[PDB]
Amino acid sequence: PTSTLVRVRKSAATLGIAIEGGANTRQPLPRIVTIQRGGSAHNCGQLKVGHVILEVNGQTLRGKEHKEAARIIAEAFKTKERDYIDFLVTEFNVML
Amino acid sequence: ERLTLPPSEITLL
Repeated sequence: PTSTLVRVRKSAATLGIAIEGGANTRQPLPRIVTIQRGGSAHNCGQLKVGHVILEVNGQTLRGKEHKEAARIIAEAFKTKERDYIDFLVTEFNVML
Repeated sequence: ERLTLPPSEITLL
């Protein structure tokens, strides 16, 4: 498949990802540059450095500036509504 | 690796 739905359960106190990209850059969708060992993202074993995030809990990140997309992810981790985050990701490069 | 160039932001989450 082009994309894969990855559920990241909040199994640790931290999420542990670093992202680049967004509408205001040459990487239109946010891309994972780092995965910290011990965080919820590394704990799920399904997220990878280079993964491009298309959606967060069904919300598209297309058109969102870097800081808006980062804020969407930060709020998905802090919310008490659910104890996980659903990331729709792709291993393919996304340049437009 | 980074695909964006230095001026472009990185956010730690």
